[PDB]
Amino acid sequence: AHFEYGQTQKMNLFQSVTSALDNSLAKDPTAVIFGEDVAFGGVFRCTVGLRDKYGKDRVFNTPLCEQGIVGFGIGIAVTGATAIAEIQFADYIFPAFDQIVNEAAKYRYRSGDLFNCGSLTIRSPWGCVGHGALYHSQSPEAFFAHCPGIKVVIPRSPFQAKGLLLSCIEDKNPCIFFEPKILYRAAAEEVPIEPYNIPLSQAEVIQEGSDVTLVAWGTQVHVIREVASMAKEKLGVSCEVIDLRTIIPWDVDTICKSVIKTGRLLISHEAPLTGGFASEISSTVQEECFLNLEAPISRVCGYDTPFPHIFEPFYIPDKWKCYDALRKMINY
Amino acid sequence: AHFEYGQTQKMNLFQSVTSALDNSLAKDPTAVIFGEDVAFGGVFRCTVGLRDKYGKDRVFNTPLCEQGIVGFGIGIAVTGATAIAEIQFADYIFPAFDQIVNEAAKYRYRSGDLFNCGSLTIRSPWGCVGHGALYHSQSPEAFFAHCPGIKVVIPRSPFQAKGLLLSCIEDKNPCIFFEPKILYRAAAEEVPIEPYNIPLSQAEVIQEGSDVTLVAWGTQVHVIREVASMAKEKLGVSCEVIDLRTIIPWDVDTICKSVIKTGRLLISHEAPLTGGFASEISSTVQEECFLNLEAPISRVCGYDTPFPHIFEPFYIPDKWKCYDALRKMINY
Amino acid sequence: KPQFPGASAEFIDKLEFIQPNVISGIPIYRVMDRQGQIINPSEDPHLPKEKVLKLYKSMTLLNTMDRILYESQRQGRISFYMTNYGEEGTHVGSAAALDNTDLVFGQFREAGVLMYRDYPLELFMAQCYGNISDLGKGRQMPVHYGCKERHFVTISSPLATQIPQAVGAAYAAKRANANRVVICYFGEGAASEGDAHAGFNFAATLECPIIFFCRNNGYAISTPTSEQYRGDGIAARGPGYGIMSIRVDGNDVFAVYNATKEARRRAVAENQPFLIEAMTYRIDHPISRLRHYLLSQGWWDEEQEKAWRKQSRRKVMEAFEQAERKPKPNPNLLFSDVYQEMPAQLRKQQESLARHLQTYGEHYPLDHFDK
Amino acid sequence: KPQFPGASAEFIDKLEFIQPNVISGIPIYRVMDRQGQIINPSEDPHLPKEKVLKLYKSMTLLNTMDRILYESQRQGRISFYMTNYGEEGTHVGSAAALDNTDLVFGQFREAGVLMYRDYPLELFMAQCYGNISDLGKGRQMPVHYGCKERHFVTISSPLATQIPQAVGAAYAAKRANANRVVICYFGEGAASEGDAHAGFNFAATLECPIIFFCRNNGYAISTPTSEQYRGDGIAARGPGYGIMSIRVDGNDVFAVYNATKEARRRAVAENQPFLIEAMTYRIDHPISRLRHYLLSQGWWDEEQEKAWRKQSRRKVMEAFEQAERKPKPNPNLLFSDVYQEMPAQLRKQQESLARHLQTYGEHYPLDHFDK
Ligand SMILES: Cc1ncc(Cn2c(C)c(CCOP(=O)(O)OP(=O)(O)O)sc2=O)c(N)n1
Ligand SMILES: Cc1ncc(Cn2c(C)c(CCOP(=O)(O)OP(=O)(O)O)sc2=O)c(N)n1
Ligand SMILES: [K+]
Ligand SMILES: [K+]
Ligand SMILES: [K+]
Ligand SMILES: [K+]
Ligand SMILES: [Mn+2]
Ligand SMILES: [Mn+2]
Repeated sequence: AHFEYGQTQKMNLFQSVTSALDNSLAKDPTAVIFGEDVAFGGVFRCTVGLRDKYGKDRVFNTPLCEQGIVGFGIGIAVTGATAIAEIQFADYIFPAFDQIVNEAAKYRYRSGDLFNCGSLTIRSPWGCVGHGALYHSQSPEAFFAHCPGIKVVIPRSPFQAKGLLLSCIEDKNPCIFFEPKILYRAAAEEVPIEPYNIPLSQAEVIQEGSDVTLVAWGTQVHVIREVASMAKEKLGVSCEVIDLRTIIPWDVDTICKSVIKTGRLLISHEAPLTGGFASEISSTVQEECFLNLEAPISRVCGYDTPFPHIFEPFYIPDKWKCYDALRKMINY
Repeated sequence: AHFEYGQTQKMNLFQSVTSALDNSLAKDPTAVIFGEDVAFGGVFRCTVGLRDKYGKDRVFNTPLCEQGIVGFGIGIAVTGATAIAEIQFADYIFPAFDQIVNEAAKYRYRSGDLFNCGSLTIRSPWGCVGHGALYHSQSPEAFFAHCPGIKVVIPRSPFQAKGLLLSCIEDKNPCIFFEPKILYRAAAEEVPIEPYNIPLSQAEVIQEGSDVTLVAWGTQVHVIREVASMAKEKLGVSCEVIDLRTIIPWDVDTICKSVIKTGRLLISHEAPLTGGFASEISSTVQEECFLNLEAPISRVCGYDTPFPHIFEPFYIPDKWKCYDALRKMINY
Repeated sequence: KPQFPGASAEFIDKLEFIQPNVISGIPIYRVMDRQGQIINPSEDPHLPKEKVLKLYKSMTLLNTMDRILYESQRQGRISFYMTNYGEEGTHVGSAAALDNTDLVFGQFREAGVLMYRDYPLELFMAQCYGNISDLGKGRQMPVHYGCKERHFVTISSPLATQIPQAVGAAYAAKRANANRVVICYFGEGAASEGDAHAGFNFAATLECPIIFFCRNNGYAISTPTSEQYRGDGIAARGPGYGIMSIRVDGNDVFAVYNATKEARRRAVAENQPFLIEAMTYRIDHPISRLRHYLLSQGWWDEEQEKAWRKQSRRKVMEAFEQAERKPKPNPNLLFSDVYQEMPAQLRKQQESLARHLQTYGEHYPLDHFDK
Repeated sequence: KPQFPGASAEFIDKLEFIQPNVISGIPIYRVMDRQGQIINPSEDPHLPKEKVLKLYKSMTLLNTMDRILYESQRQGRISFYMTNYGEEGTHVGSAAALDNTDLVFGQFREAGVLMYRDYPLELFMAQCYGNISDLGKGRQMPVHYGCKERHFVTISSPLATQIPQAVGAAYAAKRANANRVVICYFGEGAASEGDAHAGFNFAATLECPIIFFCRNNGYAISTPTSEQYRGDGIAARGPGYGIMSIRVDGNDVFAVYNATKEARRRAVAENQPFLIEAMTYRIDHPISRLRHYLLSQGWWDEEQEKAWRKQSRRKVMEAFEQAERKPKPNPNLLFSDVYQEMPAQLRKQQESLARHLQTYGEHYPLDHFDK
């Protein structure tokens, strides 16, 4: 491997997603869940038990057609009902790109708020998994970040996944929620059994620090947490570790406040460097924090290739790649 | 309105595209052109006369189905034949996004170079047109910039369009060529009648200057040319004006060389700010040119909204928006 | 004897390919001939006089509006326009068979549904001019109409996208009970899009109360149907998805009404989709044919025709003149409704435009924009 | 009498919806029964003994390979695997009816086409292990096979994408003359994708020499066909696009061969597409049925069966062992072939990895990678 709310239970990240979906269908009689293979529980177990508990009209399989899954979900949402669509791997969200970018994101604007699909959420497994190669590993968030009118949210853990997914489901805008698949059955943590929300468009500073700011999302948050530890032990460097959580609209203020304090920024993500979301954060921080920058903002990202099978260990922006970049930046 | 090679003839930009396509089908017996409504000459006249000259098997209409147009063109190209597909507006390229991103871009890599679709070019009208609103105005290049394995090329004039389109057609990689539609029948210029090429992944410095670098592509190049003139007359500021031409792979070296000289950079594009390609240029120049930067790199872009009908005059990054940003940067 | 889950069929011991029947396709249902005469009395819907005069007046008012707005577009007074010629009967006839609250999705040939639903001429005009009265806030191209009150979902330019969406709205209607249908209109060119195959299959497998209404006029822009498909039009595709299907004469308002009435009745009772393909001409016209019927019954004459032609021109010209002299909406409206709530970074862009206009406003057409 | 460009049909004066016939669907063509007996002598292809033994040996060698690689996957020796159980006859039978140079597109159930085309066991293994012998350079998930020599286009994971691509390759073949077909395989689940509607319609309107070969085994992952479609399987969709169509018993190698032979002959002569839907089981098996036929003719017996089972296991195990002990390719190969030519900025990333490994290489599994 490269990496206050009432009663809780240990849950891994697949279980936390089920818990959020269960809490949703319990409290919102309009809500339905659909997509390929969700009825028997899904290919990553995220919908286990829900059709037996809520009914076949509420948790059901569609034909194998992703542009149809999203257009159908938009249609449900136009009527005001909560529509929770699944796309089986984020790599297969592209057939639905026109329905997401040209239709869902623009629905409310283009109608003058006469119609909307705010009650749509699209959830999909995301990110590398050790051996997924080109079409089981992708992290498409930067493709969606350039589309005003959708929100894109990615959690780092089971507690975070359930509170951010419930926020997506209840938010009155169409949301894509990317579930890091390599964490589905990784370590459990305590997760409240009843519903709770974590705000969208809010980053989280998970460790305070004074020398450098590190920003990541998804599984890569754990990588940068470990880089922080390596930096403290080997270099005596204090790192502020931030999980961005929402890709758009993103929390510009929390990131800029951190960088005004530290004077340094390193952004990391599994997605390719060119056009990746680190470019937006970098260019923005450079505009707002220019006079504070002690060194150039560093992006440690996947290379600009498709995501390889046998070469995955050499492709990912692992802790050594991030640490080496950090070391050079500290020495700039 | 907001804005050496043998014998030449005056051509506007639609005529230059026809000339390139004619030169292609004359010299390459494998080449075909297809898409919606191309047989009668196309909705912007770019294929007039070509079916009568080259034959119905070579210039022909497809059904109304963009994911089919691109998949069909990939298939032609797998056999080695030149396939020149049209997508009628760039706004309607999204149904083909999966075929472009998951298939065309990855074709060669994923097969070990056993198969490829290098002989595919997808051409499509692009950019604002005064009244196109949400679906006749889009500039999708940043969505494609995050996809390794395709090239994305945008000309600023008729001379540039013909030499860059012939380069796309002959390049051994799948290319998207975005034709700025508001220039189709704007001013003519002299264009060589016989074929010639302009290199891909090469920017052009069209006016030298010493105080600030301005970078744009498409029609926006003319806007920044006018900003340069305004800056010289009103501020005594010398601007270096650069047309990027190829969005990916982009000419990092020419842009960085300019900014090492000037110490200032302003990037402009019609596409929305967030996730737009100016973020990639900005973050890269900031990494390579950090010690030379006199002021923060400025991005003057469309707002983060869908592209409006009646508000277009207030939405576009026009010469006054670019000039005002430039003025603040010069005074930073 | 075969035991395959994927299909129910017998064995056959001889190789025989199945041939499409395209020369003798699905026949075209017609109620009245070109002279406005009822052909088969058992099929006459016997609609009452006031309803049939409403069908005729909605079609002709739509036609009057098209003439004026098409000229307005030729002059650059509005930027774009799509007419309804040849489609007045498919739209008024089908709209008349719906309940007022049945939800409609469509594209660019559906303004007659709004006109039957008494959409004000002021609001059609407001959208085309993008003026302050437009509830779409001037954001879309002309003829991208929508009305929440009249259950007509806002038009978008990308073709066929509304097809799977209509199916989702019909699934949600089924769950809500309350006995509503969704109708979804599209042309034969749009039916070639992937999203039509998505909508058609989902409606059948998920058992949705939806009418798919395809208008086939033989052309999509410059493309004749010989280059669009090779089967027997669109109706012949319905049965392959398990969808009950019919083809009708789109120049016959009563054939369209009857097929839509019966499709609505069965879709809502049975929770199954119906496909109607109405054949039309790209422009023996629906208005002329209904006028002949009216005459027969003694329900119209040349004097009434003259007075209505005059009155309709007056009503459209009044709306036209008012629409041209209204201001456009406040430029601040380009920033709202991107999300339900304006993100702070989007508010910052709005503030940036406001500062910009304070300094450079002389260079912007500020004078016909509100506040 | 109707004069509409979009369809050729008569009028009808009574409202009648067209009902899909799904209970009595398109019949299933069969040549031999479950006992391997020829049912209708006029349909017997009378393939010669050496060819029929090749069909049997290709299926069974494929089955032997599946058993071993499926176990390898259960142990984590390879990361992923898809078997061919139930699909050995659809693939070997159809491959046998093709010319060696006809181009094949497919998905995850087509390894039997490669096996009939004498693809070396070493190369199937090399791709699954991503070792130095893999011509795909170890870049894709296991079972994403491809072979330019044997005209088998590299597999990609996204379903149905290969369908419109196969149609483009067939259009290009038509233009090139030289009398080649393209075949395109996909499952019944993949046929629900928008790209299948695209491929099916383009092949008909552009008159392409292509065979669409749909395998229908009643399931796509967990989804039974009752949730996948409601028409009469996939074969019944062909005629709606103007495509000649047939349904065959996928457990009958001779029915599959006959239908593919005849589709190939007519597609290449007529430049028109053919659709074959072969019904199979998600796993009366194709191998058992052909073994009974062999016995009847006196072309096989229990001793030959024993010796071949032994020999095939030996050949697969030899290839397996060799594949596991080969190194993986040089990590530099993750950067080539993204474009034909490596862009300088991509070379910079390659140089960055090389510097990285010089300093931190102890942390990378460098020891089973080439150079
Ligand atoms: C996805 C997409 N592609 C292309 C277009 C361009 N387009 C096209 C190609 C039209 C022809 C539609 O033909 P139809 O048969 O669906 O309808 P009509 O005959 O009534 O125009 S209308 C139009 O705007 C579009 N709007 N959307
Ligand atoms: C675009 C897309 N969506 C979903 C998947 C996931 N998937 C799915 C949903 C499969 C079932 C395919 O069913 P089929 O009927 O086409 O074929 P088989 O029955 O032979 O598996 S195989 C598979 O990888 C995919 N590969 N591509
Ligand atoms: K939502
Ligand atoms: K090319
Ligand atoms: K639409
Ligand atoms: K595929
Ligand atoms: Mn049409
Ligand atoms: Mn299947």
